[PDB]
Amino acid sequence: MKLFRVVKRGYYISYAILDNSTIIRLDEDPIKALMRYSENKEVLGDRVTGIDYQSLLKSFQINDIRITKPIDPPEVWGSGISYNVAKILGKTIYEKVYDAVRPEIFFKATPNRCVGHGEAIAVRSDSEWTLPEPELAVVLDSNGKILGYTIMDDVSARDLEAENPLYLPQSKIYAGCCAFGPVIVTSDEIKNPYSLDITLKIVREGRVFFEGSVNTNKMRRKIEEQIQYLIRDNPIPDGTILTTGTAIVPGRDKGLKDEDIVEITISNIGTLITPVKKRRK
Amino acid sequence: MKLFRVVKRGYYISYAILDNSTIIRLDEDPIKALMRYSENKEVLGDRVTGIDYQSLLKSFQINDIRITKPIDPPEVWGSGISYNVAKILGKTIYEKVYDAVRPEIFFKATPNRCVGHGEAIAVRSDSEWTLPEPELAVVLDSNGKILGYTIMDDVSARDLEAENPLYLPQSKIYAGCCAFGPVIVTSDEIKNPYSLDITLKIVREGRVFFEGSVNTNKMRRKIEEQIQYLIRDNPIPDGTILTTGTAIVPGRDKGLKDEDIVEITISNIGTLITPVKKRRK
Amino acid sequence: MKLFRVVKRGYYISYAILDNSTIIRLDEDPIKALMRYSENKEVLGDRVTGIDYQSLLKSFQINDIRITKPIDPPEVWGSGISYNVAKILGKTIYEKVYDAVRPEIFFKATPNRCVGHGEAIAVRSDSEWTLPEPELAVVLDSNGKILGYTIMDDVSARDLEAENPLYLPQSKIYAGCCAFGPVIVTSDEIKNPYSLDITLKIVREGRVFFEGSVNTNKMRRKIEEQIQYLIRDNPIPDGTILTTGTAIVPGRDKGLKDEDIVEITISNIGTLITPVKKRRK
Amino acid sequence: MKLFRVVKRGYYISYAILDNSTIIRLDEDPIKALMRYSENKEVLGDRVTGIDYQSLLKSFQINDIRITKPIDPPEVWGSGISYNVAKILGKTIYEKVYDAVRPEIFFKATPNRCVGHGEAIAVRSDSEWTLPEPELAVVLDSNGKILGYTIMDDVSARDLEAENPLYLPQSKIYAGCCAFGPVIVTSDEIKNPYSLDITLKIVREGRVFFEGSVNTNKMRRKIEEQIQYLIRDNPIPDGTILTTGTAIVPGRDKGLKDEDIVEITISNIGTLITPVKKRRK
Ligand SMILES: O=CCCC(=O)C(=O)O
Ligand SMILES: O=CCCC(=O)C(=O)O
Ligand SMILES: O=CCCC(=O)C(=O)O
Ligand SMILES: O=CCCC(=O)C(=O)O
Ligand SMILES: [Mg+2]
Ligand SMILES: [Mg+2]
Ligand SMILES: [Mg+2]
Ligand SMILES: [Mg+2]
Repeated sequence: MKLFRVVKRGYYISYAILDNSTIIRLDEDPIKALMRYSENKEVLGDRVTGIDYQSLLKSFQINDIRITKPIDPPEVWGSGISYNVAKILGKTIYEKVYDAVRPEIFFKATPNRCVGHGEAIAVRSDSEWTLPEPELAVVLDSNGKILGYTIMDDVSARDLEAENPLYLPQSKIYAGCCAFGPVIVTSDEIKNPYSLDITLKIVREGRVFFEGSVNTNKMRRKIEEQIQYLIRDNPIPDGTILTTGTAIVPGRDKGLKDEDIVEITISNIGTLITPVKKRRK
Repeated sequence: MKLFRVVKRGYYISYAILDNSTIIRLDEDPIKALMRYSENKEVLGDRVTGIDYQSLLKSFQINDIRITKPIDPPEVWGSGISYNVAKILGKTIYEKVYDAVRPEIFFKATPNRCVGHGEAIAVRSDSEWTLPEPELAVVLDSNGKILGYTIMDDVSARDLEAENPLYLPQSKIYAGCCAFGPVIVTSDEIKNPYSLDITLKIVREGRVFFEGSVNTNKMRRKIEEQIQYLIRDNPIPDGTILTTGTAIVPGRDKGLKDEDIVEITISNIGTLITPVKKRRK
Repeated sequence: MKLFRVVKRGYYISYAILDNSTIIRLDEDPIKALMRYSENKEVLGDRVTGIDYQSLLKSFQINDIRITKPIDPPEVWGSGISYNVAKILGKTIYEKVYDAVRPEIFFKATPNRCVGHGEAIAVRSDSEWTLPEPELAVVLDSNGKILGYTIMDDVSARDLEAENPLYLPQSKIYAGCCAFGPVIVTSDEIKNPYSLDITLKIVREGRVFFEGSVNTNKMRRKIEEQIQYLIRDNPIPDGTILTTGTAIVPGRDKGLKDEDIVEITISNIGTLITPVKKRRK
Repeated sequence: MKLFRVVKRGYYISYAILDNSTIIRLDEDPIKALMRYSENKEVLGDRVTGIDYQSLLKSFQINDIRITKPIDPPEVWGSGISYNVAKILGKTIYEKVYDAVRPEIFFKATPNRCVGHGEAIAVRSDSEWTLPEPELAVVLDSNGKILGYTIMDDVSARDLEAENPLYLPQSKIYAGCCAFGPVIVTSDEIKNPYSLDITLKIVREGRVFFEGSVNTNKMRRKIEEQIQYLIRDNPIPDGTILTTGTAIVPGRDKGLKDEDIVEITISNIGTLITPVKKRRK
């Protein structure tokens, strides 16, 4: 099942698409729905027609409905390094985390700092080099069970971070610092999570300013281990998103700018598209 | 005005004490109440008797009422360094932040990871050296206006941090990682914020295991500046707590242990007391 | 448009059927929906398939959905005589009301005393002669504007009434004293309200125990006048039902009994069917 | 305990006075509170000072608080005759009810048609002779257990009724047709319900236009019996008011008029005062 959500005259309506192109309008809250599905694959709702999922993907709105975040995730958390700066004993903090038993885990966002397909991501007013970070993300219940997968953009102000790692939070958490969607796919829609293509394109005035790709079979730090360290002594709410870290990193000249289009593709999920918007002083 | 809150048969009731020892039961939500006060000092409620604030402070419960967090703060954020590790060009990341224009700001907690007076703080199952960090904290509205002050304990797993700064989040954010109270005092209850005594005591089986004190006149990074960087491109909800960083740091042999009592005193606020509880595997 | 409602695992879902047999799942509350329609005929929802209105009519349930009252009407009111007992000066109270400027208006039910298609109506434990009263009913807004029409059964303990008119309330108001449905049709679905056939059948063990019919062109007291006296100094909530009085009255030997089936048909609306259930002592 | 309620800036606050003049602010909903009390006399709340019950009684408002209905009763029901018109076989319908096994019971009001101490009762635009009916009233739970007592004014358009008993509903049910308060007293505050004085005064421009009194020891139809017929096959919600019928009836020249003051006194309860307001066309 593939879950999405629209905003229609101030209210949400959630839908699920089945493999056979049939759309179900959801009865339940979508987080609640995902949970039921991971139990017995049962789905409460009515089959609808006249809902053009394919058009929504391309055009974002259609009459009085607009696509958006598939769920409001109570908490978003990130993983780091799963594929002239700070060093401990001539070893770089990043390569140290790469070896150590303990993976990097950071707080990414609250739901109101996230955005969805066809909404704008943001570049901090004071960031000189902000990069999108294309990542596989998992939707979790409170026991760290995987309720499904989605594309996330861990938008990061890389310049503020390289300046000092103690700025990582400021570099990671702010309005529009995070985008995800356009769907959440259920666990069975992905036979093997370590075998999917992730592809970033940046588009400047029609111009392909950056392109790059990589496969999840090149992920060192396994997802279960990331989940284990996330939840250790740390209770998470149902519907939490964990973003598993990126493997595609543009150069220092590829910083984002106002009006750019960021497009991210993951196999079996779809393509997340977000305009970029530079904030002001 | 000094605001506190109790839990009585599954429900909250908020009270305010006025300088003249008269207790008002609150009509409004306490965050909403704080906002009104910072506008015109008006307070909606009834004068109550038979509510023993002084006993509550000492004994935590009394009949069917128990003191707790004075508010549920939608977000808690921390400030760092306002008074053999990682270094950028032979300069330590901490001393670099100390000089730079940009202060350290980190995400501390969500409301359900916080606790109050007479409730237990926690030591991560996998932390070998967790220290309490006694700090002045401010309650904010969405424009970063100061609605009031309180004592906070930024409980931190210092060993996980010194191991690698990329572990700072894991070291800072977990169930019981944060305590505050026992009251929130309104802005006028503190004539000069840079002139107050902060005092930490740790108590092990009746034994004063650690004691230390310092005055806020020794704070380098001013509060307004911390607030400014917090809110920059980063929208905060009403009732957010910013904890302004600690100046009292026990040695490496002073790690917390199960059943310890942590007591923190700040002038004009009161004394926050929390048992400690080591988590398991 | 023709509105109905089902109960599915403890929750309601409202649907509307359009003349062309297409079913819309409702976005809004159905009372709210009716109001919008009487303004501009606009309907907020999604076209559904797999909802078998025609089967629901016949079989009441289907999988996990069951038909019921089309709305919860905040108030139900009745009209009387619009087509050896009590007399004022040798004139019978009923024939007096028939002549007078002022029509009879009585309080009929609250929503929890009403029932719908395929649910049981009730006969008071202490009633010896209870008759169903088949009537055209109107759904009203607070200004007494007609939002639509439906079939109502003003179930009445005629024996308690004929004994004394001061017992009329006891005779009219009790659990299961009132049934309506199976749809509410919008005002435009009925070109002329004074030109419709009403037909009562009572069914005892398969046996047609009573049958009778009449046309609304034989209604003396016009609906607008009934509405006018209802709302005079008497504010009604949105979604109130006014039942306009009956013209079909079985004899004294036709009292209802446990397990009877009451079936009522009105042109363009449909057929309301309710088992009967005698209460106990 | 004696329960009352005020309206303060758009919100309710309920209070209870104990015999010893101490006022408790209520924790619970007041209907819920009454129920608890009838179980074990336990009361959840805080003792308040600065709430001038005695002034509220006299002056209705005080600063930003105003007295009103003590509860919102989901349903109000009335009893009749418990102490040239319509006749069955030369016997008057009223004297027939007086003898019969079955008492009169009628639907009186919904909560939004009721008003309280110091609010205006209404006279129907089209009523020529409306009388107040001073009555003892009981607050009920769903099993018809008596949760307490209060004064009610069954305001009745006697002229519309005497014209035809089928107009009784129109005569009884309309905006402002019903007033009650100023308190609800708990069952133990009244040792013997059949031993209390009820006193009506009507006041026209300072002038005592009517006065009269009677004692409940002159009530024929006992309360339990009224309750029994009320609840028979007729489920009532918690907090229902049953008004037990009046024994004080002014003459045909004593019809109410705009600006009158109606004052009703019942022993151990208090004095209900309501201005009168004639409605228009
Ligand atoms: O700088 C630490 C964050 C690393 C990260 O976000 C990633 O690898 O995706
Ligand atoms: O390690 C960074 C946090 C510093 C801090 O919390 C403080 O100074 O209070
Ligand atoms: O007895 C009065 C009620 C009359 C009535 O309900 C009707 O005519 O439908
Ligand atoms: O006319 C019937 C109502 C009688 C009544 O309300 C009373 O006796 O109080
Ligand atoms: Mg990342
Ligand atoms: Mg700190
Ligand atoms: Mg009828
Ligand atoms: Mg009466």
